[PDB]
Amino acid sequence: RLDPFFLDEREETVLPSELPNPPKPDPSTPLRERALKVPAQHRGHWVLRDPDIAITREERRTDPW
Amino acid sequence: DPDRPHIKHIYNQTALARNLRYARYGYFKRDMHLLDVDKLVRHARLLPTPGRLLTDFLYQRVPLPDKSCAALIRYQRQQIEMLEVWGRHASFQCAVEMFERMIVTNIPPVEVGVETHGEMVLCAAACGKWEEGWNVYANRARELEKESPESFILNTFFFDALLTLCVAAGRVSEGIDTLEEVIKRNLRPRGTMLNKAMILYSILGEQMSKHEASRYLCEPEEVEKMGLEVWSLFDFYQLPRTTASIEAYMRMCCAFNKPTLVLKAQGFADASDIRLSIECFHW
Amino acid sequence: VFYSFVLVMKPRQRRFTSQALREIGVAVYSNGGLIRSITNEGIMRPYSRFRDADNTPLTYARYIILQLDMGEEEMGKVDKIIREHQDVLMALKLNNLERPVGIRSGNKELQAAYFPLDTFTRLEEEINWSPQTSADIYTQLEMNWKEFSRTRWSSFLRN
Amino acid sequence: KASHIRIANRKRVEMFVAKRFHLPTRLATAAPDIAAEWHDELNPMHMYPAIIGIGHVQPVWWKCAICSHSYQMSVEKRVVRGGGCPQCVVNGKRAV
Amino acid sequence: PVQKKRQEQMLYGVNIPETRQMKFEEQHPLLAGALRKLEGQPKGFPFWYRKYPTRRHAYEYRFSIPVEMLDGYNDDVKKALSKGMMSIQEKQFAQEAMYMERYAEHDFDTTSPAVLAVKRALKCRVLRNHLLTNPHNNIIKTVLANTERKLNHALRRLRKVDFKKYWEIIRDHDVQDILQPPNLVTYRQGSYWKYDWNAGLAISTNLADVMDPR
Amino acid sequence: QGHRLLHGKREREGSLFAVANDVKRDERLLRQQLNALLEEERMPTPLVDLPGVERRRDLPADPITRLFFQHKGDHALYYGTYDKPSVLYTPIYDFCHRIREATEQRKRFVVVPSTIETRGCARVMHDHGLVAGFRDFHNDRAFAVELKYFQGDSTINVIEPCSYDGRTEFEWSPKMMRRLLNTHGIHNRLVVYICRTADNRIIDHIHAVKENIGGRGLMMVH
Amino acid sequence: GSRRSKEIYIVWFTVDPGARFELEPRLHQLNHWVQQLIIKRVKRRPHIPRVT
Amino acid sequence: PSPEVYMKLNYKNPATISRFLTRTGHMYPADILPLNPEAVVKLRVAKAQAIRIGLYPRFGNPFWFRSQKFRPKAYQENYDPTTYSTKRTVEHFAYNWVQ
Amino acid sequence: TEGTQEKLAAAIQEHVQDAYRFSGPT
Amino acid sequence: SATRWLPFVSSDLKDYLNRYWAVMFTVGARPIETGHIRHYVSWYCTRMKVVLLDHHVYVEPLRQQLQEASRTPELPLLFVNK
Amino acid sequence: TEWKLSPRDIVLRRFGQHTKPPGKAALDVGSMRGSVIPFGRSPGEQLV
RNA sequence: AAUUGUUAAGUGCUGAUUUAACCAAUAAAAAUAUAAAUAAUUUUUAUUUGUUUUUAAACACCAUUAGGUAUAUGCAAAUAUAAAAUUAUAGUAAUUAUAGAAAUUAAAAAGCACCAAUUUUUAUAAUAAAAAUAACGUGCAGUAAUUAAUAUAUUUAUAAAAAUAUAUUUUUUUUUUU
Ligand SMILES: [Zn+2]
Repeated sequence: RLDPFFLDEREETVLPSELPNPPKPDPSTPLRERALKVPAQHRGHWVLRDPDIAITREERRTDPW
Repeated sequence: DPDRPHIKHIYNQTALARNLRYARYGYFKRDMHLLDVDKLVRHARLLPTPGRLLTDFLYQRVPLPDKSCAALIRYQRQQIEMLEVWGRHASFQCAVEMFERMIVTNIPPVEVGVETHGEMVLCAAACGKWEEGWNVYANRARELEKESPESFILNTFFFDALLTLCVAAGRVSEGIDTLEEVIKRNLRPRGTMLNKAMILYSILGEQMSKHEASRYLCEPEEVEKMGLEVWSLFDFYQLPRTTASIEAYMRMCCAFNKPTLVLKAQGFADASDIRLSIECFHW
Repeated sequence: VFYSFVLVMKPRQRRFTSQALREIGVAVYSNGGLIRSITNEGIMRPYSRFRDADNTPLTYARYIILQLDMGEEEMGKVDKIIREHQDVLMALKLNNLERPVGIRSGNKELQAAYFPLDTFTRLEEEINWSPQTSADIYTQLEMNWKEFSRTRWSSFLRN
Repeated sequence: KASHIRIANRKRVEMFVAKRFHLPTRLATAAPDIAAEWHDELNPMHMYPAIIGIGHVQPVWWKCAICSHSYQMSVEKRVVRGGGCPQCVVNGKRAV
Repeated sequence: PVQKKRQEQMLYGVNIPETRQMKFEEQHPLLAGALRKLEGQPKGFPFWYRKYPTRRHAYEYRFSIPVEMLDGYNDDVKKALSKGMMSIQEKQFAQEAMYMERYAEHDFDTTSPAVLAVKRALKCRVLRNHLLTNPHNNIIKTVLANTERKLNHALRRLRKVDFKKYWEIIRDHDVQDILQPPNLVTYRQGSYWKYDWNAGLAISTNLADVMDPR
Repeated sequence: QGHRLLHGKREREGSLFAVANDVKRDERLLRQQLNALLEEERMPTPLVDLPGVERRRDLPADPITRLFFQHKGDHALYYGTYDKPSVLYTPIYDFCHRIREATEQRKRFVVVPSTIETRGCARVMHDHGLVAGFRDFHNDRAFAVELKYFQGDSTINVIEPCSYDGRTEFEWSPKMMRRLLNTHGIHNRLVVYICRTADNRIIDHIHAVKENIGGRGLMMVH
Repeated sequence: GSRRSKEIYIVWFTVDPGARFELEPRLHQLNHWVQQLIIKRVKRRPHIPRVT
Repeated sequence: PSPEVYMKLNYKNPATISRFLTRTGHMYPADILPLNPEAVVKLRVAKAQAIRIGLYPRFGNPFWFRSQKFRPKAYQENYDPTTYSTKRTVEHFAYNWVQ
Repeated sequence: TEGTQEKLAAAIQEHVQDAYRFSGPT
Repeated sequence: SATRWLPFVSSDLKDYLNRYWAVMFTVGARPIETGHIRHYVSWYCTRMKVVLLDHHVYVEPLRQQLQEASRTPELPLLFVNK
Repeated sequence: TEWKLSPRDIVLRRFGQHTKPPGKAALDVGSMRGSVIPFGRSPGEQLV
């Protein structure tokens, strides 16, 4: 098993919209079915990386986030 | 063939038969399994970095012999030659990285032989690294020789590289020991090896002259006995005299304070054919 | 200053950071270089948590300013030593010290009209000013401030 | 232009030569049992098995695992050519 | 600006006007001017100024500082201004001044053909060394292709106006075939030797000092 | 003792080359200021702002024009205020183009580059009444032509060089000069055709027929 | 939008209506920004529209 | 220019970087914030160098409200320019109860 | 020295295609 | 064309009047009174320079000089033909 | 110091040495198809 | 004001914000302007296509939810930027509106089959008279008040078509002005 760095950040940055202690889900919990694996750089918020709010491919064509 | 051409003026500048654009690197990327990397380094245009050349050779998965590794490190060595004195370290790091890539890849078939170690010793001689060339690479080549004989044998090129390293590093006794190892291995040396040995004897004679002006062997009268016999080794095997041989012999005789041998050598240079090489007039 | 570095280092024990700085200074001195200055800035909490070699986000970090005079090939050697260090999370190389920023890309007529000895002879704190630094602090050093500041607390001691 | 990645967040290498050469030929990844015998005291602090490759020709310090003995061996001699502890080989011929 | 940079390289105080205030100093007084005014060790008038009229005369230290200027400073200031601490531009100017010591007519001379030829050759060496480590720089290719033609022009006029210095430059730097015709078809019609007539160099060699013209 | 050969007009005129490494740098302003530094006020006499000749034999033979010149030894060189204008092929082509583009804009002075065949064509145009006057005519680099206007429009209507493409030059025979004097079946003193003789004298088409000569044709103007 | 996209009408409202007059003028300062966003981000645009 | 701004347009001044940036930390347009041409070159390298060592966040502006001069009052929702010419020098001589 | 026979085969195949150009279409 | 583009800035009110025909000095907190003058001036097809005093480098010099030309401290202020 | 220049790499144009050609400076006789008259065919042409 | 940076820099591919980006290399440097080609035969920053297989985790696309495909770095090939020379075309019918398109409209949008400048095939101990095919441009391919256009490259028999990947242009004035 490899590539933990590719889905994660180089350095942990904290946005001003999530202050303090930004809400991060556990990496052991899998995402939803047919969801999108977006990197931790091009994410709008860590709540959008929740497995229930993980955007799918058909939701990507209609909603941006 | 670029080395033995059967036509004069291989290239031209005509309107329709113009062929200089077809001589660049990339038209020989079609056949890299049959390619000769020595002529590729010598005769090609717009060649990349030799690290990128090694990346393209290992990316095509071609079975590189010792000649290919020697040609790639020879390209890196020519890059070391052309650069300035204060910019030699990074190209030597490129050389040691290419050597590591040639060691650890092992698929496509790549083997490091005595010519590749001689090219690395020549790279360290051009950079001026005694502790990196002699202690690491020469010892690794000697370990690979004493570990597996009959397939990894030190030729004259490896010892010529060692003598170049001993001349560029100023180490005198190690070069004489490598020439004695050449002699004891029952193989003839090159003329440049005897030129480097005469240069090392000149360095030793100049150091003895400085030490006696200021106030291994502390007896200088035997050193000429070890010096002029290197001139006797030119008439020993075949070893025809060249210009740098006359230069090193006159430098060695000037280091030993014998002007009659210099006046004899300047007439011996005009005997058969030697261009008289204005530093020879300096000596 | 010829070269300056802002070393961000992991808050390890005192002996490990001392050995790291000692090896950096030994690599500077062995290549024929001079240390102008080295200053420790304590442990601060940065806006971004850097990751070490084992991918652990560090909340705290130690900042060290290192001002050196080294040759450029030897500076490349020391920079390759520093950037591959296990404790150094990040280090920027201040190469705009002899010539100020905005001369090369700015006005073309104001390109050869500067003096490199103006910036080379002063320290890095006199080129890049801190928020506590100002011009009146520099004029206080030449004004014989010892005979003047002895009366500054004559009004607050009774209240 | 060219894209780069940092091996163990320290060693900036180019991305194409990393996937071919630099990443799978490191000491801590390709030879984990050999990298476990790395000497942490006598080696320099800017040299560690997360960035040092297999074919590092310069000799580094190795702390032996069977006996408590430190020695200097090359990394390519230890992995490619095959190397061990000098005290272990002099005790191996002494026993048998 | 490309001439003002070479003027700053060659001459000492061309940046400093009569008013003793630079163009960068008048807009940025805190960065260019001195911050501290110390009453200590005034050096006085330079009585050794005759040895250094140009910055090509003092390339031993950094910023073309002479040896007499560093007298009372410690070994750290003298080591920080040594040859090992010089930049790439300072080392290339030292290489330029090494030949300017050898081939100049007077001290403020920079446009002799023997000086211009070695300047073009050092520039071609710098551009070739940049194209070795970075072959994908397309501007340096055109600049090298222009500088080699200008070097050919400078050496081809140096061959005609001063043959001894040209032959010395050819012998010393191991470039014997640097003046060769590129194409046989153009050489076959005498177009390579028409350069000597078209540039005004056909009657340049003195016949009494080379051969016997009888 | 071997001496270096002076090659080119810059080394033969003795250029200082004060600017580092540049041989094509302009030199007239710095040399004029150094020559003004060379002169001194002698007290028991200085020079005037009138133009000067380096030799006494170079004075003009006209006694009225000789009042406007004086003898300066080495201060007679580097005279002038205007410099060489830029932005074509021939100085005659540029001299025609600048006058043609400045007569449409109704300007008073045109700064044209001063060569040998340019100021002679300007003198011939001033003789025929197409040019009102000149400014800084002794400058060997550029001089100003003061144009002539009469009742709103310009006196110079059409001014065209002989090298219409700027490259190909022409050599006029005296038969060509007699053709230009009698063109289209009339007697032409209206359109002025100017040539340069083998004696380097700039002569119009009337005086060329008068002494039965030809020359290299420069330009026409009417 | 219209049938040939000559004008676009973006329909908006607020949660609290009393804040609408705080969001009314500033949103009308974004019409050129919306037009540049349509020119940059949107390909196959029948006309560059007037924003309302 | 002012003597204190170009000396402090560096990585070690987080407020002087932030006084030329917007609320999200990015750049203003040229018509809104016109600047000296060297000051923008100083700012764009100072922000990147302070971000690189963690002295400045990659997103945001932690000194934004410190830089805005036109501040509304606590009992107001917008800023009005008529409060600039108040010039209240205590003409009615208000004495606080703690005095 | 070993890869000259395949290069000769490629050269003679190229000469054979140049002779195939005599055939024209198809 | 012959010069690289550069934003105009000045610490004096007189350089704004001598440069532009119609200059307006606004604040960002007053969008209604700014946009009404934007409607009136653009109706007569007049070129206009709007200077937002929010995020300017010479706010305190310009707020003093606008108090001398216009006695009321109210923004925006329209300036046509000096 | 040293000059490591080789004229073979200069003449054969290694490292991709590119000389920009001049702009329509051929000046040949075969392409010209017009008779050249002094002052051109129409010397003074006024655009009205 | 731009290009490149691996052994130098910045770097999540600086263009989301933003007419402004650290450092390194690159702005000039023979005679002659009349001189009858005084110069070179080189390169590609842009688009596709190849180069390798646990050897891109991802994102996107064609079979429908899962496979492959590529895509970005390293190299490489082809084409292209840019007028002029050479040959031919003179007139087309369109544009929308939170429906008086009852309006304004020639500032030239173009030259698988049909039409005989031509072309193809063959004779094995015998050596050319038999067959076939013109050259070039359309070609019913539409509508829903359907439908941005142009240029390059690739794939599908709706091929006079349709799809994919980039670039450029089109805004009607309430945003910008060296
Ligand atoms: Zn052991």
